[PDB]
Amino acid sequence: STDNAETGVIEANTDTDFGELAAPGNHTNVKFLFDRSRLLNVIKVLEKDAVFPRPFPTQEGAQQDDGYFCLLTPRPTVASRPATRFGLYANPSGSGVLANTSLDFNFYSLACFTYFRSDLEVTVVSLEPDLEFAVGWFPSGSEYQASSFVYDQLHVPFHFTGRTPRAFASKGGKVSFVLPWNSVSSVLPVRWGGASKLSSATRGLPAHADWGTIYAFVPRPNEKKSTAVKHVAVYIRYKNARAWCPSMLPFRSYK
Amino acid sequence: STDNAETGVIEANTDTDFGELAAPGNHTNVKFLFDRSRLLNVIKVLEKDAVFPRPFPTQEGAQQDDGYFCLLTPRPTVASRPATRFGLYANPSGSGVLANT
Amino acid sequence: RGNNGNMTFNYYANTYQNSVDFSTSGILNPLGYLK
Amino acid sequence: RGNNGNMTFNYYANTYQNSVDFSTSGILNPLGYLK
Amino acid sequence: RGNNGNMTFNYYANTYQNSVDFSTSGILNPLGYLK
Amino acid sequence: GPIPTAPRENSLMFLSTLPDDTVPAYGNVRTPPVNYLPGEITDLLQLARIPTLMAFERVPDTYVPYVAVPTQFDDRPLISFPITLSDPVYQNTLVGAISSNFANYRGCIQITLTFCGPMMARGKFLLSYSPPNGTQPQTLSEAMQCTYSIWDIGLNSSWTFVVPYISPSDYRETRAITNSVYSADGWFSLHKLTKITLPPDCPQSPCILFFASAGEDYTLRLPVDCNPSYVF
Amino acid sequence: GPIPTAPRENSLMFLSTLPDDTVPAYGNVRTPPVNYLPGEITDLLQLARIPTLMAFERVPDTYVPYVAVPTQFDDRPLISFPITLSDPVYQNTLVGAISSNFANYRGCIQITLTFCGPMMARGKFLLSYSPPNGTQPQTLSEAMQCTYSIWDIGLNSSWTFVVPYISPSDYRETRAITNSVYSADGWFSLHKLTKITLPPDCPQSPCILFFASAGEDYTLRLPVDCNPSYVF
Amino acid sequence: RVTTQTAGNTAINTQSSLGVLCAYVEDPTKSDPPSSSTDQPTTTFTAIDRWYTGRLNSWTKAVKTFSFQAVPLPGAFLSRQGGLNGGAFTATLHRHFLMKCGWQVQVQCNLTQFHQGALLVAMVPETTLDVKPDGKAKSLQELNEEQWVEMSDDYRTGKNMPFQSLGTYYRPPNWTWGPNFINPYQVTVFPHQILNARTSTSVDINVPYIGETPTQSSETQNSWTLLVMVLVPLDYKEGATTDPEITFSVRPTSPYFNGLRNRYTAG
Repeated sequence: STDNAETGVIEANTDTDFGELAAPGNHTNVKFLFDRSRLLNVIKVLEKDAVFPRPFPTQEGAQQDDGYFCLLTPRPTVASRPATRFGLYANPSGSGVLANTSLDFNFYSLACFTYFRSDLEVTVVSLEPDLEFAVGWFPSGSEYQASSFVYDQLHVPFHFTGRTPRAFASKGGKVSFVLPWNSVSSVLPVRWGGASKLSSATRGLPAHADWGTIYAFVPRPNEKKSTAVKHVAVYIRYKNARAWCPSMLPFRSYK
Repeated sequence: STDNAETGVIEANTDTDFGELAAPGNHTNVKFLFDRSRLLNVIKVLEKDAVFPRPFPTQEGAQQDDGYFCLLTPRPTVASRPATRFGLYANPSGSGVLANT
Repeated sequence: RGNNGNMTFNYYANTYQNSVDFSTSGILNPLGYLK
Repeated sequence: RGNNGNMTFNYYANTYQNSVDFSTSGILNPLGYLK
Repeated sequence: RGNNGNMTFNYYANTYQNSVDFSTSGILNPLGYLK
Repeated sequence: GPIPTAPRENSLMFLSTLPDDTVPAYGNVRTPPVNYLPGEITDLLQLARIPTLMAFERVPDTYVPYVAVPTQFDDRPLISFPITLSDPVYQNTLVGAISSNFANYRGCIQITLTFCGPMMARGKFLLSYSPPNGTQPQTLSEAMQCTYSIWDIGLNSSWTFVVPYISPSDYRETRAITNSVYSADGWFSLHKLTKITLPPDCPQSPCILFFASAGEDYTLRLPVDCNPSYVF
Repeated sequence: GPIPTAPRENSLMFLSTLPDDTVPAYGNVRTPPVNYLPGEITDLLQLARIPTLMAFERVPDTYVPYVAVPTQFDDRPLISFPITLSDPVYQNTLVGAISSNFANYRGCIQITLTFCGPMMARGKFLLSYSPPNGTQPQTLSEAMQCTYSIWDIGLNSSWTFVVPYISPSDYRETRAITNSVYSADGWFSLHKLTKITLPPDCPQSPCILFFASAGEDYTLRLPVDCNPSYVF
Repeated sequence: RVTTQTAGNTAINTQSSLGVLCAYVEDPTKSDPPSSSTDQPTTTFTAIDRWYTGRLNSWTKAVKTFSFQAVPLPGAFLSRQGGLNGGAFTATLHRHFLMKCGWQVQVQCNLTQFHQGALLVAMVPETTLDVKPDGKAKSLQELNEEQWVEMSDDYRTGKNMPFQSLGTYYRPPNWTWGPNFINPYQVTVFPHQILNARTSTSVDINVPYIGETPTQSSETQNSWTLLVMVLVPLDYKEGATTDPEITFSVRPTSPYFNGLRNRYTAG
């Protein structure tokens, strides 16, 4: 029919040309679609007080504990820090240390807007049989407390106690709870183009776009360290999500 | 602005000098802040009837069972008894008995 | 609203269940208007 | 109806418990009529 | 009041839940008055 | 006294899509208002209703989004493609991208065209839509019998062709594997009825742009998992 | 009969901040009344609103809480410090100590000054507040353009300077690590506009005392863990 | 099809026009002062309530499909790109810390009926194309040699945006994706208009203010970016006409300013 699509705003079934007005029969709603769990990352389990990674760039011969901790955000991250370029180690054995990375494939498969906001609901699942553990979390912009104290000649890491929530699960159990949107920024920028500092900043790297941080540890004294490593899984959900402006979608190769 | 802080009781935003009266947005309340768990102490577990520690000063060669029991108070304590000066054994191996605190 | 089935009883208070913004005191609109 | 005993309380909503068809807007009949 | 979420049902009696003192029969005040 | 109870057979289970809430851990937190941000989204159909561009293989990357009219033809449509949403031509359009993440769809697809060439040219085109058959129709004589329409170059250079929805079932699958009647729904083709008259001093070979979107009665039903292939 | 039930996925869990009560063990106990004790506290902001003193490095412990005016100057403020609550100068003030245990703050800081010297002296001072910039302003000419005020020695020896709150976000972080725009908020400085006239027989070099506190619209949001460093 | 819009002491004329696209909401002009600060703000006045004009590179047959050029806003004012000179607006910008404003632009071309081709212009929000992959803004001298940006798989995948080097401690990963890809086939989602060679000459858009905070820093914000891309390569009969030119005009709307200070300086 007559129209002018160069103007952009085109008009708007078969009743117009030849109709059929098939009756309705809301599964695409933003609030409904995003309410379901999905894996985020897999992390080790602590057995003593750890040293948080230093900010980049990290020089050779720097002592720290890497592989633990994990942010709560869909945007790409590296070494438990915000990042922009997603990457992976597809190459064979090399040298140095390998940096853990994460990303929300399912979220970005339909991330067709710019700004987002919702509540987060976290849960944790163990992997090794009959494993006992616990979880700890702190808000954005805070810091992880190091060092340990002595009780009856046993070194208890400080992270056993704090004003932030703690969770103890029975042998072979699971954890779950819901946290509030606590970042300073009003909404989460899916893609950004600003700078966080007046000088020496990196374009397009947001500062406090997340929900917090999480870690896992065993309720034992530091005098009972073991050798075999342990692992833990993490899942997240979104509650009352909202979107605020259109955007693009990931490109699909034509190979 | 004009004031006299030597008197102690000073008066009381930007509306007074240049304002801004940002609207409210009670996380500091006494009742709310102090309601959350925190570790207090770590103690051994008995396996028989024990002898309670004797009051200070305890002379050398006194038979008792130490390291168990624990008070319920935020104030510093030593050997499961009220105390004033908080202390810790940062020194290496020594002698005698080490007092839980 | 949302993928929530329960419609009989909410135990915890709304303020402790969901965040709330502090006051400062079918039919689908189109995202483009052409005057 | 059916092999269902509970008759006091249904927790989840009907829409989330059973499927529903969308609108398009003793005595036993015999399966054969002979005019 | 306090970090308490439940607002529907208290099982145990108040006297057995919290201590009570026996009878002997926003807006914030300032802790200093200067006559 | 204690209330008798009987735990069921599925206790201590974890479901990734259970419609229920969880206990709060750090509640009683306020947030800044967001009434200043305009353009809030409510349903992804709003974005699905927006036109976008298609792709084509081009002669022997080469995936230009337009088709160029040749000079001499041979009893064959200029371009034709199936109506299966898993087809390559629908890959990058918003409708195809969104639908690929759902199982069932329902409604009428919408196709829009636009001409790009010298103003003082003339011509006539024919658009066709053939439901499923044993063999894809090729000749203009065959094409004419099926549903069709005639497009005439004039003041307005754009035209919209609405594909009717006919199928033996209320819903239809979104991706085709066996090409059963439940997924495939025929073909679409473009035929040059006349010969385009290029005015003097206008060099040659105009081009046509394809615009596709969703109709006003589109719908999707069942969510599914995604393909993370785009990360590699 | 028994009531059917289904325990959830997070049974037998222990939360250190769960908003719920526990079963009593030794209830039904009375306590003496406390109506005789005056001065009950309700919110820590009441204590946060009280002035206190600051610290300064002094020339090469040396952390006197006052600044002494020199005789000859050189185009530079007498003292300047950032507006980051993690700065050393804010360590022992009540506002800094309390805020260090919370994540986000909001409101207007308050600064108060007082003069200590001979009665019959005279002078004039200038106070400045510079929002974030590429370089900290130094000269009086620069300082004058920004927000400022002039203090004159007279009958009243005390003055209060209110720091306005301007930021791109509703809330701000309390401790700075990267010095991002979300934590740092510029600098404060003091400049001697004139030369202080010491009356005869009054020896020299008066002193100034710094008083800091919280404004009337201060606020803190998120509790956090503490630092036990003070025990060592 | 003939209308003129007057603002301040300057005006613009349109021999052909379809209308004005109003973007997300009706009446983008309406706005309110921010809420993340108390100091009284500065508002609009006649000195800044007017248009501004600039120039772009020429269009040549050699250009292929999907090539593009970008002009960040308001960073164009600061960089003086394309000869644009904000004057009073730039002077006021350099003397403030917080800003909030809308935008309203129009682009014109001199295509004649004896040419074939198409152009697409859209206001892509929250993008970074000006910066080189190294992590430094593209200089005015560098922007001249290359007149149009060449589309490539790297840009399509967003694999070459600025990043942070990890350091010798780690091993270098293989970068393959980023959240700022460019998808040419879907650019029409943002407000846009097709600048065909046979239908019109001037296009225009109206956009409101957006951002993840009620106000953004005035020295780094890059909310809106103007993008021009070529769909149908230019072609014409030899000897008729050569390489048309391009121009554009800008005008802010209902701005606000906060945080006065001296002139911005770096180091």
